[PDB]
Amino acid sequence: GANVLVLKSSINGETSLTNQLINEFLAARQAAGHGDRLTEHDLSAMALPTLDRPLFAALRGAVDPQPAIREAVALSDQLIAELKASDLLVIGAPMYNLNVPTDLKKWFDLVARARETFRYTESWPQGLVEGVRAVVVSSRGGIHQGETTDAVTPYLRAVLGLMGIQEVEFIYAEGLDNRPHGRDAGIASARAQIARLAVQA
Amino acid sequence: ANVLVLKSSINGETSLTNQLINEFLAARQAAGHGDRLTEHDLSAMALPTLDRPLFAALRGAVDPQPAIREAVALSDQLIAELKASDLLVIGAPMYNLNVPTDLKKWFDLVARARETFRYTESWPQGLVEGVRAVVVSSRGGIHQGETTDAVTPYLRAVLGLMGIQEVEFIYAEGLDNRPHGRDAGIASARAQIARLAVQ
Ligand SMILES: Cc1cc2nc3c(=O)[nH]c(=O)nc-3n(C[C@H](O)[C@H](O)[C@H](O)COP(=O)(O)O)c2cc1C
Ligand SMILES: Cc1cc2nc3c(=O)[nH]c(=O)nc-3n(C[C@H](O)[C@H](O)[C@H](O)COP(=O)(O)O)c2cc1C
Ligand SMILES: CSc1cccc(Nc2c3cccc-3[nH]c3ccccc23)c1
Ligand SMILES: CSc1cccc(Nc2c3cccc-3[nH]c3ccccc23)c1
Repeated sequence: GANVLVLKSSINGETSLTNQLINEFLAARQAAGHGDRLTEHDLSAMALPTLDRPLFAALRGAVDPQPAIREAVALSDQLIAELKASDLLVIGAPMYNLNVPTDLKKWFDLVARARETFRYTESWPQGLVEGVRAVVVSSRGGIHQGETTDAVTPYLRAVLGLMGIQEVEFIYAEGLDNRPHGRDAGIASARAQIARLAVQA
Repeated sequence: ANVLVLKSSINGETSLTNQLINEFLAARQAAGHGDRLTEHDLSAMALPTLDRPLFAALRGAVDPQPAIREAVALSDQLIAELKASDLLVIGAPMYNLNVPTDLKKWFDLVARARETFRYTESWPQGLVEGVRAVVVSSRGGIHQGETTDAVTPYLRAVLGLMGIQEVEFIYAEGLDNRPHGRDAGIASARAQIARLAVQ
């Protein structure tokens, strides 16, 4: 089977379209014969710490006695270990205010750590996450795919690429603010992309 | 001018974007602009993360319940400050190919339907007028004009949403290449600051 790490960042809980389409993508993989081993985080419910001065110092190797900082460092180590153990990373990244949801960005700020998931100080750029590919589910109220207003796509390609995750496929559901038919059209397009992506290992 | 200054670095007194912001504002005073400053260190303000109950209150779908009232009043305050300004100066160093979390948390409190933008039948319409922006963005690597710069299009798009179409950037890049890269990027930013402050 595959070790699949699933990140849900929507604030709309069990009514989330990105969480629905993630669940459909995982069901489609099961139907295509992948017996996945899921590690799932609802980042919206996890109250991840924000990166601040003391946490940044501690993640780079400073010894910080402070107990909140010691367990934010342990949380960073756990999240990085899950990432490196996975074969497939599935990310819910609906567009909120031209960016990803804050809880997804807080996950990246805990896993994107020099000497843990990348190196920036060597003669050439080096990712340290190997054998991991990503599928991003990104719904939007408006239409943005291939437009200058889509910073989400290049942001996720660049931060995943920093860590060595070069293979990133997107499931887009756009124009969802045009209800009901724009939303139906966008979900139909997403479901056709799910069908095409579900067979690959 | 009424200048709204947002600092988002986590590097405290060693922050390069906070230093370059201070140098930009001082260059304006040297050029004879008598600016009135409103300054927020967003890293010290513990802004709330946008979650379902806050979003419901900010969109006006529900009255704010007691524990959220403060966050709604903060949103209204930050938006009033923005609409009262002529010039918005933003510290946005690149952290993990994005802006710092505290800057994003500011945008999630001010980018608000019926307050800074309005739904139309096609594209959303900005409600903030008379505001131009200057963004100070330092980077360890070199990203300007490259597909790895998502910070620049993100900021142009969320500022553009609210009606802020005039956005100038001050870049200090290649700072992880020391000693020459850091000195070279800061000298480039200072030359950009001097060109901008005289306007
Ligand atoms: C806080 C917030 C901000 C949003 N900002 C944008 C935006 O900048 N552009 C856009 O096209 N849609 C925007 N939308 C619409 C969402 O992208 C769209 O509804 C999406 O399908 C929501 O996904 P979810 O149900 O998984 O949360 C926003 C929605 C929310 C809740
Ligand atoms: C948490 C963190 C993450 C960073 N990520 C990046 C990165 O993605 N790309 C880059 O070129 N530099 C990166 N850097 C380097 C900063 O962009 C650079 O040091 C900048 O000048 C810091 O600005 P400041 O001192 O105002 O906080 C990062 C630095 C920090 C502290
Ligand atoms: C989230 S903890 C952490 C620990 C160590 C490093 C980083 N990020 C950095 C970069 C990522 C791309 C280029 C970078 N250049 C840097 C220069 C100075 C300080 C940090 C970084 C983050
Ligand atoms: C941070 S409070 C807030 C209140 C109201 C609206 C928003 N943002 C939205 C957009 C901004 C660009 C296009 C958008 N489409 C949306 C569709 C549904 C719900 C919200 C939005 C945010």
